[PDB]
Amino acid sequence: NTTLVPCYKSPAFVERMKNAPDSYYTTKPLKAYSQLLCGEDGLPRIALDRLSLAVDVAIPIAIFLYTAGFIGWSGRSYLQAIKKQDKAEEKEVFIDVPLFISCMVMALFWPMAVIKELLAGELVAKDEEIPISVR
Amino acid sequence: TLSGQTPIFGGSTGGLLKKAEVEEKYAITWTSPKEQVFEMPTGGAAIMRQGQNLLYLARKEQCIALGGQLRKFKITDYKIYRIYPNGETVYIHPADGVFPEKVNQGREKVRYNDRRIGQNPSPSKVKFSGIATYDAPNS
Amino acid sequence: MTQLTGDYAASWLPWIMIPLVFYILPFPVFAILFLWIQKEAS
Amino acid sequence: EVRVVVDNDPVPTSFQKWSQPGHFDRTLAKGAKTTTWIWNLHANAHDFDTHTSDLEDISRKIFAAHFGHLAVVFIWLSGMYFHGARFSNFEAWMANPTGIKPSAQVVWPIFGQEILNGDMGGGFHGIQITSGLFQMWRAAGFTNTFQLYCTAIGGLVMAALMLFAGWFHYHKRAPKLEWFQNTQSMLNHHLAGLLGLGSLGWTGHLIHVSLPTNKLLDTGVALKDIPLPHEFILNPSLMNKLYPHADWGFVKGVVPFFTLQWGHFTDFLTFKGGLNPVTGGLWLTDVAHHHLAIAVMFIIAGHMYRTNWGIGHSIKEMLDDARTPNMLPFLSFIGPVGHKGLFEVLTTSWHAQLSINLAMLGSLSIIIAHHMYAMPPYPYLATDYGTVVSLFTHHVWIGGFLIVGGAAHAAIYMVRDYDPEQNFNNVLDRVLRHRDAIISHLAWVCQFLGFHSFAMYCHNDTMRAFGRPQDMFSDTGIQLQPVFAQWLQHIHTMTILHDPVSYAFGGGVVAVGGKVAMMPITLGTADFLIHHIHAFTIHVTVLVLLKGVLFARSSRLIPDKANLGFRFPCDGPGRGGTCQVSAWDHVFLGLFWMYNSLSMVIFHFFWKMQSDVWGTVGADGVVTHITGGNFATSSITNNGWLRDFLWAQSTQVITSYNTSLSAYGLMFLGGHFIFGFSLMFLFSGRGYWQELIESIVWAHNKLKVAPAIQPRALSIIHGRAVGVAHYLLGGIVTTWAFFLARMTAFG
Amino acid sequence: SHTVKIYDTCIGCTQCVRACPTDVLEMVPWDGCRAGQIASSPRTEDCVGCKRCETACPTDFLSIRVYLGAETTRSMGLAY
Amino acid sequence: IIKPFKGDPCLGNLSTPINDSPLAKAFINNLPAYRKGLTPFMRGLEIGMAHGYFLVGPEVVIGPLRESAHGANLSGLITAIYIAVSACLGISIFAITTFQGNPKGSYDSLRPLRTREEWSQLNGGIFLGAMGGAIFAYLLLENFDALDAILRGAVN
Amino acid sequence: MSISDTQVYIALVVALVPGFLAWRLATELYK
Amino acid sequence: FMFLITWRGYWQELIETLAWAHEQTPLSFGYWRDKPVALSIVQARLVGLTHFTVGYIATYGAFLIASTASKF
Ligand code: CLA
Ligand code: CLA
Ligand code: CLA
Ligand SMILES: CC1=C(C/C=C(\C)CCC[C@H](C)CCC[C@H](C)CCCC(C)C)C(=O)c2ccccc2C1=O
Ligand code: SF4
Ligand code: SF4
Ligand SMILES: [Ca+2]
Repeated sequence: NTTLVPCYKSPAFVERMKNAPDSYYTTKPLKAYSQLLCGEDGLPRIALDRLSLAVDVAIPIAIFLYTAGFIGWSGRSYLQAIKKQDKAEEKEVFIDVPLFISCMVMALFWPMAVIKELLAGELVAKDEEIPISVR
Repeated sequence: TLSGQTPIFGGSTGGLLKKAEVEEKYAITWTSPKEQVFEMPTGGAAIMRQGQNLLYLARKEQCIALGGQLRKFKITDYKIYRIYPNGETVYIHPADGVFPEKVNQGREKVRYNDRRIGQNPSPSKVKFSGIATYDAPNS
Repeated sequence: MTQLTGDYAASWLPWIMIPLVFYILPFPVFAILFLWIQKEAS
Repeated sequence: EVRVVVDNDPVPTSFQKWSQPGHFDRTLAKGAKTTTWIWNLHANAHDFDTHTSDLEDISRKIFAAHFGHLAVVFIWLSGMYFHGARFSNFEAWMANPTGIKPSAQVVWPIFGQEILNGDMGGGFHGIQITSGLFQMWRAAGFTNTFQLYCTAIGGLVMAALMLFAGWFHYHKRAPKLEWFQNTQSMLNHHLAGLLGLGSLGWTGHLIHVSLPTNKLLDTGVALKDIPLPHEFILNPSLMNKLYPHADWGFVKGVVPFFTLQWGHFTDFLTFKGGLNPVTGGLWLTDVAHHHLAIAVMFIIAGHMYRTNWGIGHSIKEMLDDARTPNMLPFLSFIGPVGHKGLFEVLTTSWHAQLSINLAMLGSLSIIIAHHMYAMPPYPYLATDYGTVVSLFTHHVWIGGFLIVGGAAHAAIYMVRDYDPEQNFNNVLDRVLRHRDAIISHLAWVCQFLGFHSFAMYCHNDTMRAFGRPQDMFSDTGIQLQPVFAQWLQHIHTMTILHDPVSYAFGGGVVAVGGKVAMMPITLGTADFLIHHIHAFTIHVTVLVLLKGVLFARSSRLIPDKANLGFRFPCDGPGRGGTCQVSAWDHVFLGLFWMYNSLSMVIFHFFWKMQSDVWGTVGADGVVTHITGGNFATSSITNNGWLRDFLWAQSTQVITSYNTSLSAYGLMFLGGHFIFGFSLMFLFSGRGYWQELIESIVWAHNKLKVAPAIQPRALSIIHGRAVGVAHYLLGGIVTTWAFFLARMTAFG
Repeated sequence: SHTVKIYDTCIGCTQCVRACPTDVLEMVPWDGCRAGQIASSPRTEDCVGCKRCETACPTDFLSIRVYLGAETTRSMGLAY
Repeated sequence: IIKPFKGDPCLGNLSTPINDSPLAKAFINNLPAYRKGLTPFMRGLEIGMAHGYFLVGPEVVIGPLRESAHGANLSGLITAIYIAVSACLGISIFAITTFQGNPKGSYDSLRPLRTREEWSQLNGGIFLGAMGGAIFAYLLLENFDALDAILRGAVN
Repeated sequence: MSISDTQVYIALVVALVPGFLAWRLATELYK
Repeated sequence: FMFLITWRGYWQELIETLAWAHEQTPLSFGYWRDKPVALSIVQARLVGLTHFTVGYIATYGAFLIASTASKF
């Protein structure tokens, strides 16, 4: 809808493909930028449309936010593993890698494991068991 | 009053100033069974004598930093005075003869609140009043 | 020009008011403002 | 007796203590309660004087840690010779040392960073190095990259040799305390055996490798015709067309040295005293003669002190005889004790020795920087303008960090190793007994010079803005000439042997080809005013650091300061406030003042060289300098330093995008980050930050992801140490990226 | 002339009295501890304000405070 | 040798060759600030005249009026009027404000002017001193071309 | 057409009325 | 930055030294009515924020004025 013409018929992007070097950085990644929306200066913008970029914007969400909550869930399930062993003061410096990998492959299916603790009420700690200040 | 021989000190620069002549001046007095050398609180090093020693200092923190040094020379008999310029020597440390670390009787609970520290009143309790919130005569 | 003039009315008045309030009067003023800062109560 | 004593196997060799970090301090070995244990493990790992108490077990840790350090220099020294071997254009540079730029350290083809591989001349794509390694290997006689490669191999087997000798002298044969305490015998083998046999070994390399090779390289033998350096000793007829006044035989050519007919050596041991007008460096006959007079003077002076054969001097008797029955009568004020009890200071404590060895190695590295620009020692060094400035700027910064370290350990000595027993009324007691007269007159001459060097830059800045250029301290207005420094430039050119040593003083313009190597550096009012900026900033750097050495024991504020420690934040908010009263926080404040002092030394250098020394010579004789006489007229206002130096000479680092100087434009802007980032730690305090972790710890205790290593804000000392480690990092890398983008855009 | 108040969470470990550089605090007898002691501050005119008694108190949210008030010539440590 | 200050090792000074010499003690204790047997007006009259005389110096040769000759000596005198009015203002302001119950301590050397009638007399000396000296060095500078001649015999 | 020479002197005596009344307020607020 | 990087007890040991050299010198007839101390902790945070602010405004209020009234 906007003035973000695709880079196929943008009259300022074809000069970036006209005089350019070759090696690996300005030939194959430049013809892959051709299906991207670009303004009046030939630079590929990132707009948010309804359906033409519905999943084109949702791959950087769903790919990142899975392995954002994969680092976070394997770090949460490791700190909870070493506190039931009653040795958490010394297991945080010397990382017990047979358990941290065991708590990593338990976090590979973390979206269907967080909601098993939300409906069971075990994700959050209740407010009368958390240290606070004089308030 | 006070008396004693000064230690062998070759003069310093961190010693007394015009405050010691005009406002107040302190004097520590100990006795030594040895001709040993100690570090001055005014910078340097001095040799204390074998009789009664006497050293004029400028403020009370210099005497007890020196008094904490003589207690490592196993000399625990020092008396600290406070000399007003009219000549009035009061005797301030140790006041009762006993050191303030170990307990003696007859001493008073002075500046003592009979509450926990966390239950001091709010500063809006004492608004436009003379007292502060840590004086607070309730509990 | 090579001189500070004034086309405005009473152009002699910055000639005396700029030396007055900036280097002639303030050392009297800093004297009076020092005699009540360091004034003793009895 | 000066005998050797060792200890047979004092320390076991096992990985049992590698599994227990913090074993050296007793409070660190008991566990990691908070995250302050993380930082205290690295702030105390080399404090060997607090791990143990005895000097016999400390000094074995010192001796074995020098070996592991020497094995780290040899890794880096084998990385400079290996990068000149495999990843350089040392072949193309040695053939043509004018058109081809010195380069090592090529960049990998990933992430588009091969734009840093600019054209170095001759089809080589790399980064123009400014370290002077290429000009130094030519002076050593390197010709092919095989000789560089088997120097890098020979240093890796010298790193494993020095690393084996640190394991051997801590775990197998560790010496005893009376082996470390004969410092008279140590000075005999370091003067004569290390500095005397090192400059006797090197003058044997110069006349046998460097003097034949650099003679044939000036005739342009183009690296086929030149012989390998063993062919000047195996074939002694080859070094007879060169230097014919000698004989050059295995036994027949040495005998002029023993029969004292030293006129046979006068063609390759000269006293010319000038720059080689084909290369720009000093004559290598003049350098090879110089090391021979240094090796004689050091091997002689290594027989001064008395070891076990009776004869010699003893420092114990020379120090204890400087009392005051025997002095000059105008310096007879230093005590009837004198400095008895001072040989016991520099033998029974390593911090007393480190404070002299750092201030001497710091002041040596600035003397070195001032001599390698005025008397350039290497062939084609002086015309590589990116190398002249990056070797002055390097050794000034290196040699100014070590000065602040010489004043840090002169304050760790007072807090820890100072003894009023052995120092009664000696030359060190009498300094602490008047330390309010040292600091009163130092804090006046810092104040006298701040008005008479900086406020004369604010007088010129106001007269230039007023339109009164006849009222300011110019060469055209009120002249302030360096009368006593223009006179020493007159002395050092009227005492010439026949060639004018150091063209910086006067006479001659060395203009070896294309650019100009050395020119007279004349001194006007702009050089009077800037040498008092240096005199002002050195004195405040002294005043900050000397106040931390004298007032490390006690003060009038805190008279028991030596019991609180060397590295403590404060003594509470009493007495009005006593923050930064320690001796550590005068090293911390003297690091900013070292920075401000040395960044004006390298800015005085970088602008006086461009305007009054460097440039290009045409076909008539006039020189067009890089900025063109700009220092004389515009370096007297600090709007001129802002406009004509910082704004006008950063047009090469600002407009350095899309080009081969692209990383210098990023390090310039990455430098400004770390400076402004430093001000978070310097300006704020940890009670805001500890009270901010508590609201963030809550959001982890809520989601049950709280740690047991309890998150604490950094210490007061640790928050000040990371605010000066970033100021002195992002303030240096923004000057490194500006000195090098400006000069590697020219050459 | 600061204000050193002392609260009843004391345990009588005498650590604030050994840490005071100016002899402001001293131990008086009491009934609410095993040592039978509590600190008192009779020489609060000698309070230099440095809060070194506060770093030595081992009770959680410490039983002694220094309230920095109207500072004078001996509560600021001026030898001149 | 450096002994303690007047025999007291507890005092914060040293009896050094600069402050306790025979020479530099007989020079400092004979300067008009410390000379024995002077009224405080004659102290200030001699202190002032030595100061008005030199303070017209640094403005008639490197001042803003140095290019001329008759106007140069005016801007050097006008400087030393303003330096010595505002300094003799500051010591009437000093004696009003420090003599109120603490006469430099009623209980001592290097400051022997502790009375407020010995300081109001001093302020009258430094005013008339530093402006007799400022005029004597003004009349010797506007008459310099006539004083070069009588010190060279050019007046026969 | 700027203001006259007298209108400057008229303004200087009118502004003595909030110059003296500023002194009555600054001392009734008891400095 | 002097009031923000350097803190109070660097300067109290330095004013303690310049007040020594004033009492022990001749011909200096002044004497402080009230004793010179290094100014307090929460004061130099304000004294060093006043200069930070004024130097933020004198620099940008002279760049915004002079880079617009010259190149319009
Ligand atoms: C408060 C507003 C204000 C401000 C900022 C100024 C500013 C200035 N005036 Mg002024 N002036 C004012 C009001 C003001 N005027 C009014 C109302 C009158 C009519 C009486 C005048 C009449 C006047 C004359 C005749 C002259 C100036 C001049 C000047 C300039 C230099 C100052 C000086 O030497 O003269 C001294 C100032 C006065 C004699 C009068 C100022 C007092 C006014 C009435 C009130 C200001 C006090 C203020 C409220 C204090 C609060 C601030 C405090 C809390 C810090 C300066 C730019 C000089 C000039 O033209 O420069 C080229 C000049 O000679 N003014
Ligand atoms: C006074 C001593 C002295 C001086 C002036 C020089 C000078 C020089 N050396 Mg060197 N050298 C020396 C001692 C010295 N050396 C010693 C003792 C050794 C053995 C450890 C060496 C081993 C050596 C090697 C391997 C090489 C050189 C090279 C060079 C040239 C390079 C530039 C440079 O070093 O910066 C200038 C240096 C200084 C200004 C001082 C250096 C520090 C010395 C040790 C100070 C000694 C203290 C001295 C007694 C006190 C005098 C005060 C003075 C420092 C101001 C240059 C002409 C290079 C070369 O051959 O060029 C062609 C080279 O590759 N030297
Ligand atoms: C540009 C900012 C700046 C300025 C102006 C100063 C100024 C000063 N510093 Mg400082 N410092 C700074 C930044 C600055 N610093 C920073 C960023 C740090 C961070 C680490 C420090 C840390 C530091 C330390 C640790 C020390 C100083 C000291 C000093 C004093 C040096 C004595 C002197 O030079 O006399 C000359 C005065 C000047 C150079 C200031 C400029 C004078 C102007 C141009 C003249 C003013 C004209 C006129 C009088 C104005 C009056 C007009 C009227 C209307 C009011 C001096 C006042 C040292 C000291 O105490 O000295 C004894 C001291 O030890 N500084
Ligand atoms: C920001 C700031 C802090 C807070 C500083 C902190 C919290 C240090 C930040 C370092 C972080 C926490 C590094 C930790 C890295 C972790 C180990 C995670 C890495 C794990 C991966 C590598 C897997 C202070 O404590 C402080 C104290 C005094 C004056 C100023 C300041 C100050 O400015
Ligand atoms: S304040 Fe501290 S030292 Fe005093 S009684 Fe309480 S716990 Fe013990
Ligand atoms: S403030 Fe200082 S002197 Fe006062 S009670 Fe606390 S530690 Fe003692
Ligand atoms: Ca002029």
